Amino acid sequence: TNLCPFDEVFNATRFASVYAWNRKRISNCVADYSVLYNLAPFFTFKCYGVSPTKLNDLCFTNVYADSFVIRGDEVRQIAPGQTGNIADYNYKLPDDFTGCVIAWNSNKLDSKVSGNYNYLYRLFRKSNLKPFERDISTEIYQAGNKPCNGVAGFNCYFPLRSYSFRPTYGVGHQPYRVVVLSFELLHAPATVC
Amino acid sequence: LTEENAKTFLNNFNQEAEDLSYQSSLASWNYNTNITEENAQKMSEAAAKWSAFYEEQSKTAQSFSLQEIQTPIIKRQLQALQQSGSSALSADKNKQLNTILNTMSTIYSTGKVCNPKNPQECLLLEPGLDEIMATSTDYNSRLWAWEGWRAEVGKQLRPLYEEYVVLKNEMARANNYNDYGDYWRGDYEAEGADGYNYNRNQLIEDVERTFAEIKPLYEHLHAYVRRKLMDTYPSYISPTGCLPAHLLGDMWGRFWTNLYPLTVPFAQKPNIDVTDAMMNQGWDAERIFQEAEKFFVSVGLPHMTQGFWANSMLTEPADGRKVVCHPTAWDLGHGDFRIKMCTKVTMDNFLTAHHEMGHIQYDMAYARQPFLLRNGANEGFHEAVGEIMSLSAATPKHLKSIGLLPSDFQEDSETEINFLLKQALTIVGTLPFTYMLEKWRWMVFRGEIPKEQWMKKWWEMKREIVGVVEPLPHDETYCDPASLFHVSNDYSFIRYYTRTIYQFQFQEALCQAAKYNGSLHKCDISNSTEAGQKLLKMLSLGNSEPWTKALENVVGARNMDVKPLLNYFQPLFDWLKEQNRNSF
Ligand SMILES: *[C@@H]1O[C@H](CO)[C@@H](O[C@@H]2O[C@H](CO)[C@@H](O)[C@H](O)[C@H]2NC(C)=O)[C@H](O)[C@H]1NC(C)=O
Ligand SMILES: *[C@@H]1O[C@H](CO)[C@@H](O)[C@H](O)[C@H]1NC(C)=O
Repeated sequence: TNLCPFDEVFNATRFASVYAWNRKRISNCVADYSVLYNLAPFFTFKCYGVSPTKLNDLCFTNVYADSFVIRGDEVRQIAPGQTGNIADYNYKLPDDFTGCVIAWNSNKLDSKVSGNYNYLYRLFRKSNLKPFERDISTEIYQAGNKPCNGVAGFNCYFPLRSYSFRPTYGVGHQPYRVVVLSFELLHAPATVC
Repeated sequence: LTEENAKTFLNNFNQEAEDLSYQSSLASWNYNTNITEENAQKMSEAAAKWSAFYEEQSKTAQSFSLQEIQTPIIKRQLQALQQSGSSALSADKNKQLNTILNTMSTIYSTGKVCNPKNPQECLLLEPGLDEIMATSTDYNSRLWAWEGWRAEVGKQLRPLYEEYVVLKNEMARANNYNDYGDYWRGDYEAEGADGYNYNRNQLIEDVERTFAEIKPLYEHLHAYVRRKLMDTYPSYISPTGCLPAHLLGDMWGRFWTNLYPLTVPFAQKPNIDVTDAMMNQGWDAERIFQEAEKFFVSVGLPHMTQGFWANSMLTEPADGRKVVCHPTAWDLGHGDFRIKMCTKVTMDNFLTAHHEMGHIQYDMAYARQPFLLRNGANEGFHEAVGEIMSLSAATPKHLKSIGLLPSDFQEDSETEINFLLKQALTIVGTLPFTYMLEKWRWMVFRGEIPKEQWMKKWWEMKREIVGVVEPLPHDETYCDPASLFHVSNDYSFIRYYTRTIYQFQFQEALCQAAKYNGSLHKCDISNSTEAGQKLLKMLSLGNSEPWTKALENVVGARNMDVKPLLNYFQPLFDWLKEQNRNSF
C-alpha cells in the first residue's frame, strides 16, 4: 500500500503565491480523505460538485491538487463559476468543476511579525483568466494610451501586488491556506482510489 | 481616460492606501500605548509616507476630469480623493505652509496656570486633577482663575490669525470655492435625481425654521435655572444686571458635579447606587465590555472578533507604558477593531464603554465599502449612533433584568423625571451654545473688516441674544475660541450640533419599530431584531449613498427633525409646565 502525497502537499512548510500556484500531479496513490480533517474543528471543507462523502470506494484518474494562500473572503471567491477579483485574474474554476476546496485559517504559520510580502496576487489583468492557467509574468500593466517602457506610475501599474499578511487582521483578511482537488475523468486506467 | 482608466486607478489607490493606512494606524496605536518618542518617530515617518502617497494620488485625482462621465459612486470616490485640503499651488507660495502647521500645535502648552508666583498649590496642566480641582461653586475663586486663563492664552493669537485666515482663504482661489466658511458646510452636497438637487445654500435657508420658530421654548428652561440659583445663595442674579457667566461652574457643558444634588427642592427620593452593586458583585473592565457586546448582539449586531479581546488594552499598563487617557474606538485598517480605554470601573465608564462599542459596531458595518467610503455617512452620524446605544442602555428597565439593580425596586414617578432632567440639561443646553459659536465662526471667517467698530455691535448682539456678559471689559489681550481642545487644532462644530438631532431621530424611529406599548422612555433597542436590521441597513452604507437618501429610506425625512426630540418630552411635560406659571 502506497499512501498518497496528501501529507507532503498539506503539511508543506510554505505554499505558493496565488499568481503562480503550484499544480501537483499525483497518480497511482490511494487517497485517504479521512485523515485530512484531523486538525482542529475549524476547517471549511464545503465540498462542491460531488457528494460530501468522498466515496472512498469510487476510483478517479489523476487528481490535480494545487495549493495557494489567500484571504478569508477570497476563499468564498474560489467557487465553481463565481466572479470576483481573484476568481477572474488569478484562479478560475470551470462551471462543470468536479472536486472541491479545502481552506484553513493559517494565522500561526505565515502571518509573520511586521508583515511578510512573500505572497503576491495578480491585480489588473485586463482579460479574464481561462480556467487552470497560471500566467506568471512580471510586466507592468498598461491601461492608458501612453506606452509604458518599464517605468510605472500614472496609467502604468505593476500587476503583482502584495497581501502583506501579519497577525491582528482578524477573521477577514487573514491567510487562509487553500488547496483544491480537481478530480478528472480522462479515460485511462483508474489509479486514485 | 473615461471610467475604464478611473476604475483601475481607483482600485490601485484602494489597494495601496489600505496597507499604508493600516501601517499608519498601527504606528499610532503603538505610540499611544508605548510612548517613548521612538514610537513617536516611527509614527511620524509612517504618517509622512501616508501623507506623501495621499498627496500624490490626490494630484492624480485633480489631473483626472470629472465633468459628466462618472455616473456611479465612482464619482463620489473620485470627489473624496479630489478634496485635497490645503495643498498644491506654487512652490514659492506653499513653502511657508510647512512653517505654520509645526507651530500651530505648540501654542497650547505655552500657558502655565497655577497660583501666580506661589510654590504652594501650583501644579502643571493635567486632565486627571483638573476635573476635580476646577469645578467649584464659589463667588471669589472664579475671578482670577478664569480671567487670567482667558487673557494669557490669546495674547497675540488674534494678530496672527488675522493673516492666517486671509492666507487660508486665498487658497480657495484654486478649488472652485468661495469662502472658507462655506468650505466646511459644502461637504453635504449630494444629488440623487431630477427635482432633488441639493443647493449650496441649503443650510442658510433650512436653519431658520428648525431653530428660530421654537427659540422661546428653549428659553423658558433658561429661566428655570435662574430661580434655582437664587435659593442656594442670594446675590446671584442682579435685579438690574445680568448673571455672571464665569462663575457658572463649568464652560465645558459636560455635567454639573455640584448642582445636581441641589436641583430637586424636595431632595427626599433616593438616587442611583450602581457602583455599590458593581463593586461587590465582581464587575470589572474585562466584563463590562462583554456585557456591552451581549447587549449589542441581543439586538442583531454581530459579535466582536476574536482579536478584539486579544489586543485591546482594557486595563492599566504594567511597566511604565504611559497612555493618553481617552476612550477612542480604533479601526486599524483590515478590520482589526481595537479599542483604547485605560479606565477602572465607575458609573460613567460602563456607559462610555457602551458608546465606544457602538462606535465599533458602526465601524463593523462598512468594511465592504470602498476605502474612500469607509466612513460615516455624515460627520454627526458616527458619534450619534454610538450615543444612541449609550443613552438607551442607561434606563432602569435595562438595568433591572440583567441584575445590576434589585428586582424589588418598582419604578417611581419622580425618579424617572429626575433621571431625564440631567440628560435633558447636559446636552440640550449645548445646542444654543454650539449654534451661536458656529454662526460667530461663519461671520468671522469672512474677514471683511478689523475690529475697530464691530466690537460694540458684537457685544450688543451677544447681550440681546442670551443676556450674559462679563462684569468688566478687557483690553486687546484675550480671545474666546482658543481655550478648547476641538478648536485648538481647527476642527468643526456642526459635528457636536447635528449629532443630538440625528440621535434623537434615530431613537424615535427605533422605538417606533419596537412596537412596544407603555411609555415612550421604557422602549429599548435590546431584544428587537427588526429594529436591529432597521439600524443595520443604515449603518452598513457608508458614503456610497447620500446621507439624505439614507435617512429617507429608513423612515422618511427630508432634513433634520426636531419634532422627535420635542415629542420625547411632550407626553411628560406638565411637571415642568406647572412650575412655569409664576411668570409673565
Ligand atoms: C515599547 O517600545 C520599545 C521600543 O520602541 C520596545 O523595546 C524596549 O525599549 C528598548 C528598545 O530600544 C530596549 O530597552 C528594549 O527593546 C525594550 N525595553 C524594555 C524595558 O522592554 C518595548 O519592548 C515596547 N514595549 C512593549 C510593551 O511593547
Ligand atoms: C501534519 O502534521 C500534523 C502535526 O503532527 C499531523 O498530526 C498530521 O498527521 C500531518 N499530516 C496531515 C495533516 O496530513
